Amino acid sequence: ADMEVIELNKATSGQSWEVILKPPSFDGVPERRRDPSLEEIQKKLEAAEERRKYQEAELLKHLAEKREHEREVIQKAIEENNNFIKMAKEKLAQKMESNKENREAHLAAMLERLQEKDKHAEEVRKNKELKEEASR
Amino acid sequence: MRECISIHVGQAGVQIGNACWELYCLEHGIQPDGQMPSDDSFNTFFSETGAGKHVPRAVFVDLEPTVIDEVRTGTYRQLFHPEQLITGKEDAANNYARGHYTIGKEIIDLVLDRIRKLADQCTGLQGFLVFHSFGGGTGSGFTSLLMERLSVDYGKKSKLEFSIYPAPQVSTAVVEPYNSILTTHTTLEHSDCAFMVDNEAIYDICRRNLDIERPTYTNLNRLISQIVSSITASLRFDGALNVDLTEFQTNLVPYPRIHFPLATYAPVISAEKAYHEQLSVAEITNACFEPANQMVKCDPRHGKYMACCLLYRGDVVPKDVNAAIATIKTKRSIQFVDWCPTGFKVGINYQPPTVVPGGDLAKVQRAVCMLSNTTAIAEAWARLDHKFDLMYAKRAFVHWYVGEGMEEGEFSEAREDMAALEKDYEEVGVD
Amino acid sequence: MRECISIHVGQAGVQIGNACWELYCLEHGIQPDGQMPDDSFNTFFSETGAGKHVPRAVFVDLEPTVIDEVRTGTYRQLFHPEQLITGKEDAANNYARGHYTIGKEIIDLVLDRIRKLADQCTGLQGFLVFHSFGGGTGSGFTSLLMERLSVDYGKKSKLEFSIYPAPQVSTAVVEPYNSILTTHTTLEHSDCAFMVDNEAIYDICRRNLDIERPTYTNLNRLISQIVSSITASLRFDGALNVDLTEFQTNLVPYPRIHFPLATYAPVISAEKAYHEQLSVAEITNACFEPANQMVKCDPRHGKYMACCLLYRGDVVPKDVNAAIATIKTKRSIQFVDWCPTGFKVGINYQPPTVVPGGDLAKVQRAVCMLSNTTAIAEAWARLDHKFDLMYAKRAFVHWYVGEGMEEGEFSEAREDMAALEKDYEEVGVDS
Amino acid sequence: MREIVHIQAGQCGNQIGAKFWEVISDEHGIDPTGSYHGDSDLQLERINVYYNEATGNKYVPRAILVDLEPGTMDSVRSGPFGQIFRPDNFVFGQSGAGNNWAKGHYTEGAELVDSVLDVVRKESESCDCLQGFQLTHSLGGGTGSGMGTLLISKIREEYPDRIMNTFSVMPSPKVSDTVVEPYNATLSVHQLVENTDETYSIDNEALYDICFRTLKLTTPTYGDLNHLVSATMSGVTTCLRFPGQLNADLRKLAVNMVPFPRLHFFMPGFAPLTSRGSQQYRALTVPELTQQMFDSKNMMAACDPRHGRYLTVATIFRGRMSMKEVDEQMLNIQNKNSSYFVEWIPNNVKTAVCDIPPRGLKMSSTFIGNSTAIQELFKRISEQFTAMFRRKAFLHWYTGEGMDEMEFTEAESNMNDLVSEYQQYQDATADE
Amino acid sequence: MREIVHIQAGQCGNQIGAKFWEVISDEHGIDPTGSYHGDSDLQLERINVYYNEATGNKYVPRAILVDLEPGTMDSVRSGPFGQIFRPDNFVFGQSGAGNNWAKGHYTEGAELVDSVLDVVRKESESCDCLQGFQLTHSLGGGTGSGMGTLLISKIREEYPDRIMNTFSVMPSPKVSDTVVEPYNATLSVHQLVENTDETYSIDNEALYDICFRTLKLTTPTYGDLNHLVSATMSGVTTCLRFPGQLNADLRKLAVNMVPFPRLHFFMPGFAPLTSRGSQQYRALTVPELTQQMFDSKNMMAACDPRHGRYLTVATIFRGRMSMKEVDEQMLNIQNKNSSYFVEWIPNNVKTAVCDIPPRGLKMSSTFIGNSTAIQELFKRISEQFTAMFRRKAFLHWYTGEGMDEMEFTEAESNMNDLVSEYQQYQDATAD
Ligand SMILES: Nc1nc2c(ncn2[C@@H]2O[C@H](COP(=O)(O)OP(=O)(O)OP(=O)(O)O)[C@@H](O)[C@H]2O)c(=O)[nH]1
Ligand SMILES: Nc1nc2c(ncn2[C@@H]2O[C@H](COP(=O)(O)OP(=O)(O)OP(=O)(O)O)[C@@H](O)[C@H]2O)c(=O)[nH]1
Ligand SMILES: Nc1nc2c(ncn2[C@@H]2O[C@H](COP(=O)(O)OP(=O)(O)OP(=O)(O)O)[C@@H](O)[C@H]2O)c(=O)[nH]1
Ligand SMILES: Nc1nc2c(ncn2[C@@H]2O[C@H](COP(=O)(O)OP(=O)(O)O)[C@@H](O)[C@H]2O)c(=O)[nH]1
Ligand SMILES: [Mg+2]
Ligand SMILES: [Mg+2]
Ligand SMILES: [Mg+2]
Repeated sequence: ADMEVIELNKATSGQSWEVILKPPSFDGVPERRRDPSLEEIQKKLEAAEERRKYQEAELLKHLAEKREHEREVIQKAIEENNNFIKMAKEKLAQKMESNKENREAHLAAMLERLQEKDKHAEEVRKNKELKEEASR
Repeated sequence: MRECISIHVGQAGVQIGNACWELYCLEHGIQPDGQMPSDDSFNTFFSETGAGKHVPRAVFVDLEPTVIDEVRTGTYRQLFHPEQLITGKEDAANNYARGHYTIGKEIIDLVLDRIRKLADQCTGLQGFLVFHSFGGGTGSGFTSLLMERLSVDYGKKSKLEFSIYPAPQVSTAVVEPYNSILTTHTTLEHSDCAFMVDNEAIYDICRRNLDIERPTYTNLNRLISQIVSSITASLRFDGALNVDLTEFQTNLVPYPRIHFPLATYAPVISAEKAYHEQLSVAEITNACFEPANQMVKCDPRHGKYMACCLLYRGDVVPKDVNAAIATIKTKRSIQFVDWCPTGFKVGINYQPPTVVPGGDLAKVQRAVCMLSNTTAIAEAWARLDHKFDLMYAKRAFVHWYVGEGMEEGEFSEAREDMAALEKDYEEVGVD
Repeated sequence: MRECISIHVGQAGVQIGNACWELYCLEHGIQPDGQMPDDSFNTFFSETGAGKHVPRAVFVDLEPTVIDEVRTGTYRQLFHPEQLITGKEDAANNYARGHYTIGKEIIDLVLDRIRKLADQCTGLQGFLVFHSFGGGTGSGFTSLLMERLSVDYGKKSKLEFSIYPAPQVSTAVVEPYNSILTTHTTLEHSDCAFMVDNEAIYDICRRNLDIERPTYTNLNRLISQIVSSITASLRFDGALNVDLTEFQTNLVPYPRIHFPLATYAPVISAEKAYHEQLSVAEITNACFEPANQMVKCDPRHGKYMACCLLYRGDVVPKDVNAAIATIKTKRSIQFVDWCPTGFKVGINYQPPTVVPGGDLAKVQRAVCMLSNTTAIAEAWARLDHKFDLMYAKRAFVHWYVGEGMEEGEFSEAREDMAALEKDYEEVGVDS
Repeated sequence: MREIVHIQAGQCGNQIGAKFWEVISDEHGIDPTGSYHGDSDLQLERINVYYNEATGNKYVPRAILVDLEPGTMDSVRSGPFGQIFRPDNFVFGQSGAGNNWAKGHYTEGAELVDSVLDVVRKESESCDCLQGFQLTHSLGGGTGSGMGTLLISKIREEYPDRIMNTFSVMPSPKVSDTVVEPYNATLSVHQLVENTDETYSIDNEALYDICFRTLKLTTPTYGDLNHLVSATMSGVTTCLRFPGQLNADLRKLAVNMVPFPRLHFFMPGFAPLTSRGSQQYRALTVPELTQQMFDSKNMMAACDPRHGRYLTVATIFRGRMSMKEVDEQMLNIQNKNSSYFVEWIPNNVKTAVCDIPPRGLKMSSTFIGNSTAIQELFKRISEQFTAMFRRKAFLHWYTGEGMDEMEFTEAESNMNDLVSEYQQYQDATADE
Repeated sequence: MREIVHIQAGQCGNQIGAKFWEVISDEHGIDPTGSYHGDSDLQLERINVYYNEATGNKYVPRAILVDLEPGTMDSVRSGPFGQIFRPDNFVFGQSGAGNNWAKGHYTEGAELVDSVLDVVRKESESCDCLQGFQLTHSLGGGTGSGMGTLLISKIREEYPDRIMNTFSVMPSPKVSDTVVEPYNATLSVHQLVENTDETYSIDNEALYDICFRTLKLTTPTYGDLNHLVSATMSGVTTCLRFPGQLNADLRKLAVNMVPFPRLHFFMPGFAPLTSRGSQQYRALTVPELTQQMFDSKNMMAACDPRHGRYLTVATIFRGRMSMKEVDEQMLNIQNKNSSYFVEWIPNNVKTAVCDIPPRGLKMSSTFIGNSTAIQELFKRISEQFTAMFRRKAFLHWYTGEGMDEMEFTEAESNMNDLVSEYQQYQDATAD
C-alpha cells in the first residue's frame, strides 16, 4: 500500500520521477588509481615491440645458420669428390710405375741370361782353339 | 549544448554503428544525404555544415577496409565525411595482442587526431560512446589502446561502452574468451559505464520473439540499435532522466568497478504477424522482470539490485507506471542491497519508438528499457572466465599473443583482475 | 641437354655397339649417313651444321680388325673417323697387356677423344661402358679407362654393360682370371653394372628363337634389344621416364651391390604369328621366371632389394599397376625386410623395333626388368670357383707376371671377390 | 590479407596444382584463356586472392610452376587449362633430382632456387596485401620434397611475417614411385614442423584405400587419387576465395586451428566421396554430410579420428541448404561424440556454409581437423624409415651429396617428438 | 699380330720346311712362280702372315733357308716350289756339322750365324706387326739341332718380346742309326725348355710306327714320314692362316696352351692318316674325326695320351660340316673321358672349324695337346742318353769342340726336371 513518489524533472519531450518502495535497511550511503601516463603507455608498447623484434631476429639468426649449413654440405661434397680424384690419381701412378719397373726387370733378367750364354760360347771357342792346332 | 562523440571499432562496432545511425536519422527526420526539412537536442549527436547538412559526431575505425568500404559506397556515404571513416590494410586476425601492440600502434595517432578535430567542434563535450566486440582482435585490442589514450587526452571526461559479449552460435574465433578477458582488464579503470550485449541473448530474442529461424548480424543489429536508441533518446531529445552522460554513472554506478548495467527491453514484436492489440504499460513493465527479455543471459534472482532505471517511450502516463510498479512489488521480491533504497528512477520520453521500414520489428505505441545494476551480471563474467581457464591451463593458443610481443604474465594479470571483479560482485551483495 | 657418352671397348663392346647403334638409327629414323627426314634422341646423337646426327660414342680396340669393319661397313658415314680408335696389337686375352703393356700406348688418345665429346655436352649425365669380362682389352683396357675417367670426371655417373663369359662361346682359358681382375679394379669406379651372361643369351636364342648354333650376330641382336630398353627412357619422352641418376638411386642400395639382373620379355621367333599378342600381366609375369634372365641364377633362392620395370609400346599405367599388385601378392617372390617399397616404372610409347631380316618377331608391347637380387652372387661364385681351381696351381699366372703384374694383385682381387660374396650374404639377412 | 602466392614443385606438386587451377577456374567461371564467363558476382568478389587481373578482361593465376625436370612443365602447358598460366612463371631445370631429397635440397635444387625466388618476389611485390604462400608438393620424391622445403626456408627468410601453407602429399607403398620415399618424407617432415604455419596432410595411403575400398576401383591410378585431392583442395580453400565470416584468410585460419606451434598438420575430410567416372549420383542430406566427420573412410589422411581427439575442427558446407539444420546437426555430432573433442578447448568446432556447390554435386561437406590421431601417419612413416635406416640402405646416395648421417637421426628424432607431443595432448585432461 | 718369320735349318729342317711351303702355297692358291691363281678371298685375307707381297702380283715366303752343308740348298731350289723362295734368303756353309751338336752350336754354326741374322733382321724390320718366329729342324743332327738352338738364342736376344715357335723333330733308332742322336736331342731340349714359347714335338718314332703299322709301308722313307709332318704343320697353322676367333695368332695360342712356362711341348695329332698322293672317295664323319684325333695311333709324338692328362687342348676341324655336331661330339669326348683332362683347368679344350679342307681330303681334324704323357717321349730320350753318358761314349766328339762334361750333366738334369714337372701336374688334384 505504501510508495513514496519524488518528482525529479519536467522537460519538453520528457518527465522523470523517483519511486521509493522501501528505504535502505542500512543508512549511511556506501558501506581510484591515476592516470595513466602517456610515457607509461609508450614504455609498455615499446617494450612489447622490442620483444616482437627480438623474436623475429632469433628466427632470422636460425634461418641464417641453415644457410651456413647448406654451404657446408655443398662444400663437403666438393671436397670428397676432390679427394676421390687425388686418391685415384696417386693409386694409378703408383700401379703404372710399379708395373713398368717389374716388366723392365723381367726383360733385363732374360737379356742377361742370353748374354751369359754368349760369354760361355766364346769360352767354348777358346777350348776348341786350345785343342785344335795346339795338338797333332 | 552537450555533445557526445561516438566511436565504432572493428566489424561489430562499425555494423552496430550503421544500424544506430540509420535509426537516429529516422528518429530525427534526417535523410541519408544529411538533409532535414527543419527540438535542437539532436545537435548533441549531429553537427551542421555550411551546406545545411547534418553530420554524425562519429568516428568509424577498422584495421581492415572491407566493412567500412561498404559505409563509404553505401546508402549513407553522403552522411559521413571521408576523414571520419578510418581503415588500415591488415586486420588483427582475432588476436588482442595484434590489435593492441602490433597493428594498433600504426593507426592510433591518426584516430586520436580525428577524435580531437571532432572534440574541437564541441562547446560542451560530455564524452565518448565506444561500440566494439570483446571477441575480435580490433574490437578487443584496439579499443583498450584507444580507451587508455582517451583517459590521458580527456582526463575525467565520461566514457561509456556498448560491448558485444561473445556467443558460440555466431563466434568466429576459438580465442574470443582470451580477447574478452584481456580487453576487460585493460579497459576497466578507463570506462565509466559499460552496456554489455550478449550475442546469445539477442540471438534468442530474434528466434523467439521475431520468428527468425537463423538470425543474421543484420537481425541482431536492428534489435541492438533499439536498445541503444532507448539509452540515448534523452541525450538526443529534451528528456528528463539520463540527461547527460554523467547522469548514467550517478544513476547506475555506485562503485567504479561494478559499472556493467543490465538492459531489459520490451516489447519485441514481429512485423510480419496478424493485427494485435497494443501492449499496456503494465504488460511492458512486467516484461522488464522477465529474464527472456534481457540483453545479457543471467539470473537476477541470484543477485541483488543496486540501482534500477525505467526508460519509457511513447504513449505513457505516470499514473499507469506507478500502478504497474505497485503490482510488481506485491508479487515479486525485487531484492536490493542493504545500503540502496528499493526503488526506481523512471523517465518517460514522449518521442515514439521508431523502427526501420521493412525491418523485423513491429512499430509499437509504447516501449520500455530497464537499466539495472544487478550482481547477477557476474554470471556472464564467470562463464567467460571458465572458458579462459580451460584453455590457459594448457597455454593453448598463447604463442599467438607472445609472438606479437605480449608477455604470458599479462594473461595472469588480466585473469587475477577478473577474479577480483567476481569477488567484488560477491562482496557487494553479502548483507 | 642430358647427354650420355657411350664407350665401346674391345671386340664384344664394339660388336654390341654396332648392333645398338644400328637399332637406335632404326628407332629414331636416322639413315646410315646420319641424315633424318620427339627431340630426346639428342641425348645420344649430336648434330652437325649439315643436319647430320652423330652418335655420342667412342669405339676403342687395341687391334684394328673389328673397328675396320665399322669404318668400311654400312654405318661408315655415321661415325666421324676420330671416334673410331685402334692400335696395332691386341691384349692377347691378357688383362695385364690391356691394362698396362699395350693399353698405356692408347689411353691418352682415348681420353682426349672423350674430352672432346664431353666438351659438346651442356648437361653430361655420364658414361655407358660396353665390354666383355674375358678379353684382354675388354678386361684390362676397361679397368684402365674406368680409373682414368674417375680422375678426369670424379663422381660423374659411370654405368657398364658387361659380357659375362660362357664356355660355349669362350676364346680363352684365362677368362676367369681376366673377369676377377677387371671386377676388383673397376668395382670402386662403377656406379651400376648390367651383366649379360653369354650362356643365358645363348640358351634364349636356342630355346626361344630355334637357333641350333647361335653366333655373335644372334647374341648381339638380342643384347641390343635389352640395351635399347634400358636407354629408351633417355632417348625418348614417354609416359614415365627414368634417367641415369634414377637408375642408381632405385637399383643400388650399397655402393658395392651394384649389379642388377636384366630380364626381357617377350622373345618370340620370326615364325608362328599366334604366339602373340601377350598382355602387360603376361610379360610382367615372364620377368620373374628364370628362362628370360640375362644372367643364369636362381632368384627363388635369393631376395629382391629393388625392381625397375621398363615397358615399351602399347602399355597403360593402369595395366602396369594391376600387374605389379599381383606380383606383390606372390609369396614365391621375396623382398629384403629393409625395403618397404621396391618398384620403379618406366613407360615408352614406341613398340620394340626389330632389325630387318632378324630372328625376333614384331611385338606390340615388351618389358625389361632390372632387379637387384642377392641371387646374382651365384654368378660371382661360379667365376670365383674357376679362378680358385687354376690359381691354386698358379696355372697361366706367369703370363701376367711377365707383363709386370704381381701375384699379390691376384690375391687382392680374389679377397675383394670373397668380400663381395660375403656382402650379398649379409644383405639378404633380416635385422 | 588479399593475395595468396601459389607454388607447385615437382611432378606430384604440378599434377595436383594443375587440377586445383582447373577446378577453381570452373568455380570462379574462368575459361582456359583467362576470361570470366560466369553468371554470379560472388565468383568475382574475392577473385584477387588467387588471380591477378591482366590487360583487359583476363584473369591470371598467381602461380609459380617449378621442377628440376622439363617434362612436367610441357605436360602442364598441354593440359586443359595449360594456357591460363603466366609463361614467365614456369621455372624449370634440365636435370632432375633423381628421387633424392639431398639433390633437391642441396645440389640441383640450390642451383635453381634463386630463379624461383625471383619469380615469387615479382608476384609478391605486386601484392597490395600479401597473405602468404600455398605450396603443393609430394614428400616422397626429390624436387617437391627436397627443393620444395628448401623453397619454404628461403621464403620464410624473405617473408618472415607471412603465412606459409602447404598441401603435402605423403607417400605410401600402395602407390609408390621410388624405393627411398621413407627417407625423403622424414627429411621433409622435419622441415615442415619447423617452417610451415599450416600443412594439409594429403596421404596417398588414404586416397588409394578410398579408391579401392569405397569407390571399388580395383586398380587406382594417380588420376583417381587426384580427383579426391582436387575436391579436397577446392573444399579447404572455399573460405579464402568466397565472401564469409569464418577463416576468411590464412592467418585467421591458423589462429583458430593451431593451439601449439608444431601441431599444424591437418587431417582433411570430404563428403560425398565420388569416382571420376561416377557421373550419377542424386543424394546427400545435411545429417548424411555431417556423419562423415568421424568417418575414418572419409579422411584424406590414413588415421582413424576415433583413435585420437580433435583439438580444433573447421567444417565447410556447400550448396543450397538450411543453416538451421547444419547448426543442429553439427551440435548433435559434438554432443554425441564428446569423447573425441578435447574438453580444454571450448567451442573448438567452427562451421561455414557457402551457397555455391562444387561442380558435379548439389551438396558437399569439407572437414579440416587438427586431430591427435595424425600421429598414426607420422608413426607409419617413422617405422618405414627405421626399417631402411637400421641397415643404412640407399644411404650412400644422400651422403654422396655431402649430407651426414646425423641429419637423418635429427629428422627421425624430431618426427618422433612430434608424435610424443600429439600423444601428450591426447592424454591431457581438463582437471585444470 | 701379322707377320711370322720362318727359319729352316739343316737337312730335316729344310725338307720339312720345303714341304710346308708347297702344302700352304697350294692352300692359299699360290703357284711355284709366286702368282695367286686361287678362287677365294679367304685364301688372301691373312696371306701376309707367311708371305711378303713383291713387285707385281707375286707372293714370296718370309722364309730363311739355312744349312752348314750346300747340298740341301740345291735340292730345295730343284724341288717343286724351289723357285718361290727369295734367292738372297738361302744362307749356306760349305763344311757341314757331322751330326755334332757342338759343331752346330759353338763352332761351324757360330761362323755362319751372322750371315743368317743379316737375312732375319731384313725380314723382321720389314714387318708392320711381327708376331715372331717359326723354326723347323731336327734335334738328332748337328745343324738343325745345334745351330738351330743357337739361332733361337741370338734372335731372342734381339726380339725378346716376340713369340718363338718350333717344329722340332725328335730322333728315333727306328729311322736313324746315328748313335749320338740322344746327346744332340738332350742338348737341344735343354735349349728349347729355356728359350722357346711353344714347341711342336714331331717324333720320328711315332711317324715310323704310323707308316709301318697303319699305312702298311714295310720300309718307310723320309718322303713317307714328311707327308705326316706336312699334314700336321698345315693343320696346326690353319688358325694363324685363315680368318677366325680361336688361337688366331702365336701369342693367343701360347696363352691358351701354356699354363707353366717350361711345359710348352705339344703333342700333335691328326685324322685321317693317309699315305702320299693317294685317293680318297670316303670322307670321315664328325664322330669319326673326334674319336680318331684323340687315339694313340693318331699322335705325332710316341706317347699314349691315355697314360697322362691333358692340361690344354686345341682342336681344329677342316671341311664342310655342322658346327652343332662338332660341339656335341667335342663335349661328349670330354664328359666320357673326364679322367684324361685335368679338373683344375676348367674349359681347357678349345674348338675351331675352318670351311677350307686340306688338299685330297673333304674332311680333316688336327689336335694340339699339352699332355702330361709327353714325359714318355722325354724319358725315352733320357734313357738312351744315360746308356751312353754312363760310359762317357763319344764324349770326345763334343769335348774336342771345346765343350765340358758339365753341359751334358746340366742338360740331362734339366730334361729330368721337365719329366718330374709333368708327373707333378699329372698327379695334382683339384680337391
Ligand atoms: N552483434 C554483432 N556481433 C558481431 C558483428 N560482427 C561481428 N560480431 C561479433 O564480434 C566478434 C568478432 O569480432 P569482430 O568485430 O568481427 O572482429 P574485429 O573487431 O573487426 O577484429 P579483427 O577482425 O580480428 O581485426 C564475434 O563475437 C562476432 O560474433 C555484428 O555486426 N553484430
Ligand atoms: N655377346 C658377345 N660376346 C662376345 C663378342 N665378341 C667376343 N665376345 C666374348 O667376349 C670374350 C672375348 O673377349 P673379346 O671382347 O673378344 O676380347 P677383346 O676385348 O677384344 O680383348 P683382346 O682381343 O684379348 O685384346 C669371350 O667371352 C667372348 O665370347 C660379341 O660380339 N658378342
Ligand atoms: N722327318 C724327317 N726326319 C729327317 C729328315 N732328314 C733327316 N731327318 C732326321 O734328322 C736327324 C738327322 O739330323 P739332320 O737333319 O740330317 O742333321 P742336320 O741338321 O743336317 O745337321 P748335320 O748333318 O749334322 O750337319 C735324324 O733323326 C734323321 O732321322 C727328313 O726329311 N724328315
Ligand atoms: N596423389 C598423387 N601422388 C603423386 C602423383 N605423382 C607422383 N605422386 C607421388 O609423389 C611421390 C613421388 O614424388 P614426385 O613428386 O613424383 O617426385 P618429384 O618430381 O622429384 O618431386 C610418390 O609418393 C608418388 O606416389 C600424383 O599425380 N598424385
Ligand atoms: Mg575485422
Ligand atoms: Mg680382341
Ligand atoms: Mg746335314
